[PDB]
Amino acid sequence: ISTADGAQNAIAVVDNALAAIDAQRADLAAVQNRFKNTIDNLTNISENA
Amino acid sequence: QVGSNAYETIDISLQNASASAISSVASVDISTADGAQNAIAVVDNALAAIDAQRADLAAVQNRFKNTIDNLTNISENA
Amino acid sequence: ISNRLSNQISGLNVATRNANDGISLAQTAEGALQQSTNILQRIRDLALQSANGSNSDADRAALQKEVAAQQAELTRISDTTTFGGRKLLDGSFGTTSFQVGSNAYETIDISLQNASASAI
Amino acid sequence: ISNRLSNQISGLNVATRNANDGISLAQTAEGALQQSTNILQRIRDLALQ
Amino acid sequence: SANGSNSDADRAALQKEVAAQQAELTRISDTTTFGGRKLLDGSFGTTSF
Amino acid sequence: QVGSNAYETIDISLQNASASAI
Amino acid sequence: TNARSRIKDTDFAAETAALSKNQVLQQAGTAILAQANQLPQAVLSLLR
Amino acid sequence: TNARSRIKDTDFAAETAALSKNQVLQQAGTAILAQANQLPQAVLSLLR
Amino acid sequence: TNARSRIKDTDFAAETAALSKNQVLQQAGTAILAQANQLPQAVLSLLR
Amino acid sequence: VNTNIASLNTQRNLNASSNDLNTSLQRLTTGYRINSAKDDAAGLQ
Amino acid sequence: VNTNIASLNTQRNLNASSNDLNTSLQRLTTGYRINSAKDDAAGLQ
Repeated sequence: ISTADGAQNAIAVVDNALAAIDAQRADLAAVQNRFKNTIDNLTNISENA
Repeated sequence: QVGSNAYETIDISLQNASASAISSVASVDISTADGAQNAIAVVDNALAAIDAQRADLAAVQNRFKNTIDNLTNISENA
Repeated sequence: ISNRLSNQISGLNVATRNANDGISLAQTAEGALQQSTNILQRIRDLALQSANGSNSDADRAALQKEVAAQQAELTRISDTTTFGGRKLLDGSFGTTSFQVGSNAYETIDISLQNASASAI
Repeated sequence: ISNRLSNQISGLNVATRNANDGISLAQTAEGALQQSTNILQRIRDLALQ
Repeated sequence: SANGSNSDADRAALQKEVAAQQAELTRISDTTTFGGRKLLDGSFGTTSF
Repeated sequence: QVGSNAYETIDISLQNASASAI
Repeated sequence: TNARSRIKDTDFAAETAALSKNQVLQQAGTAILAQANQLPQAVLSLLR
Repeated sequence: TNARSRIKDTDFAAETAALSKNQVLQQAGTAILAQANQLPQAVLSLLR
Repeated sequence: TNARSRIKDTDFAAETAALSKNQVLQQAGTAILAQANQLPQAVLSLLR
Repeated sequence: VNTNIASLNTQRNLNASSNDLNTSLQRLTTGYRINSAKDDAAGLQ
Repeated sequence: VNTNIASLNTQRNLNASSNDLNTSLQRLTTGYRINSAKDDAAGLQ
């Protein structure tokens, strides 16, 4: 950071990359939401079977 | 800086010098009458430059004061 | 019928929340404008000061600088309101439409002022 | 969205504080200049003397 | 790290602070060995549950 | 100026000179 | 000095609110735990 | 000099009233906060 | 200015009463909820 | 009955109450019955 | 609700109040409505 011109650009760095992170976290959102349904569903299948 | 984004800053323009650039206040060496009178002409002009500098500060913390009441209301409602 | 009811209900809970975030958006916008008004209040204060005893305040020059500073504020406040990285009111905001129910095109168009800095 | 909000909020609290220290800076500068003006007032007092 | 724009000389300390946090983004990047084949650092091979 | 609106002012007419014009 | 306070001088008229919030959380999560630790008790007492 | 006072000389016989108003506000908003910070306390103490 | 207050200046000597009423409602409906959420508990605990 | 609680209607009322409460407190802080907010924009204007 | 307190808005107003308060006291000490500070720099000048 130490130079001011790098402080400001630093913010531009972290912002973009943080968006990539929370995209990754949201990828996980879809994945265990997908799981949770999948297992309620699978579980009802193995039930009625 | 007064917000969260880059280059969101208030440039300030402190007078580069006070001692020898207020020609100079230190140049004058009053002792002769003809230098007394011209001395007044020196100090007058330079003093105007000072109180221009002080008034520059007027704009700057007036600018700050608003800016922070405003910023503060933003961070509020956010 | 119930499947349609659950459809309606939980959809409208989400739409409620979208509306609440919208309430907050318009709130933050309101705050920004309140303070624009404090400035403009000061601008009349300074314009009237700038009678100058009609010509006696030579240091209107300082006032001019004061004015310039406040003018720059009406750019900073105009920027800096990035609720979304797509900030409120400066430049070009695109007149968005907050949904408040569960059906399509069931939305509240809002008309934020296109600009604050150079268009007041 | 909230992660972006917390980003904004706490960042702007720090920026508020940076601004407040700036207010103090310009205040101290102002005091120094006030007293420069007392001197210069005296300098006209002495030039006229 | 605006630093009062140049007034915090002890950005140097902040730089050290930054470095420490940067090292954290390596430690958290490592240390997640669910399987000895840890989650997300380096190269994870896009597995299929 | 003595109010808040534009051109709301009191013109004053100080004598242009005192020395050589009295 | 005024600067030194703007640096240090907590606006504790706000931090009081923060304080209550923390005390409040201690209390609440605690009561939640007093409830939570009753769960397994019930589970087994009934399945038996 | 009389001008210099019309510029500087605060008509503090008015600013006293302004002063009281500010002191008054400090007091009032404070007491409001002493009330306000009791709200969340009540909320959780009851829902638990 | 007097007009400006007749517009803005809350007759808070009335709004205090309104204030109490709101605080009061927070309290009351809360206690009602502390009672209300006990209903289903009882229903099943007994039918079982 | 257990599937839900009609008494959540109570909750709704309280939400309204708390909204009013907060606004009142704002008005009591500043002494301005018209908040700087838009509310009653006529008198504000 | 507990996650935060909207009534911190009250706090903000008081900060402004205290600022005004201090400045008034300064003006009451010296008798100078224009502080030696920059404020109202025109009349100061």
